[PDB]
Amino acid sequence: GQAKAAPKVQVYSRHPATAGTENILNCYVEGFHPPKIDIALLKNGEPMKDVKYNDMSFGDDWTFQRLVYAPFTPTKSDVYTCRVDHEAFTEPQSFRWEPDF
Amino acid sequence: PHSLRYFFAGVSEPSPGVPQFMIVGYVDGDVFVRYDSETRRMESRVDWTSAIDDQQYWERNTQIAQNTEQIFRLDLETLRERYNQSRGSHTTHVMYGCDILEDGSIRGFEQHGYDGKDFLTFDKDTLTYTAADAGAQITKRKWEQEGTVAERMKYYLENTCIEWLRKYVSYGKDVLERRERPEVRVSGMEADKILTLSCRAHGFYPQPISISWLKDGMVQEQETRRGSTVPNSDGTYHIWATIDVLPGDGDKYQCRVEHASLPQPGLFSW
Amino acid sequence: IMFSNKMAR
Repeated sequence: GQAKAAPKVQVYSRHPATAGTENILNCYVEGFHPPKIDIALLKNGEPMKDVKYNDMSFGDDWTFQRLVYAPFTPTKSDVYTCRVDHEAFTEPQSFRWEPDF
Repeated sequence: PHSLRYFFAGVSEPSPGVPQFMIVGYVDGDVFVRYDSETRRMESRVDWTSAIDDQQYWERNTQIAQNTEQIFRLDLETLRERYNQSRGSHTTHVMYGCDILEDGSIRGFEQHGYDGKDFLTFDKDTLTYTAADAGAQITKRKWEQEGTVAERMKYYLENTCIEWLRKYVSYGKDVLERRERPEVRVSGMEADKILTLSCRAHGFYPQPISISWLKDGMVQEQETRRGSTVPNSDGTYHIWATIDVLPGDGDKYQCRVEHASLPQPGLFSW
Repeated sequence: IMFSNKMAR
């Protein structure tokens, strides 16, 4: 029956980051099938404000892709993650933004 | 190169953020049109489409979209039964379009998928479909027996598609030919006696990019990795590359970025 | 422009 393909995820900032400086946090989720998916952006384990979900697309290997993003102002103490749940994962997976200042 | 591509996807049942039927069109890798399932209309997704001035252009695309939406509902029911599948959220996919290469030569594509797997692939130069399994063979035979399916697609891919691609590339030229230089940052982190250098390019346009590493001015491929290119919210792109080096040697390395915005590939250090 | 109406499978 139906192909199951696990999401591949990258978490990255729009600009090179500076502590205390407003930026945009990106979570790009790709390579998954079927399209049903849950993607969430979290700040210290809590849902982030002002999250935007672009419309989904797909590639010629029949897998789907979606960008999720939000403004953020990273500090040296805050932890930002992208949590992704999909039926091709055995468990929901969290992906941490690496604080690169 | 230049490319026009249309992507169609259907799903048996919707889910959050996943419509039952979708169409997205791309020129040179950038979205330019998309179906709105609620209004049932093809819509512009980039401002230069106002230069598409032919009368009834949007109405014609909308009519094709609505017809295809009905066909996709039929196909999902047909293929569930042909493959003796249980009911569930099945998917179906079509992608087609054309390329104009650097030498002016053309390519054309039409590929069909079902449930995340290859189903049929068109070869316009032999006017035949390649079936991925015995179930897809049934459609191959149907289409090859109708007798005009392949001929009409080959004409579209070699004429209509290419004619419209040339028009879109001209209408979109000021957006498609713009150059945004990436902001590049090289950083390093050490673990288990290995210093990993990361080179991140933020906000480049257009999409093609190549990243490599120089050690004391020489190419170094040992222990290098790279991510896939991914988009930002403004239509520019992002990529990372890494290299593993000896702790203490970070100053010997440069990230080398090949990109259309850089007439000479740029070099960056941590 | 899109192709005018592919056949059903």
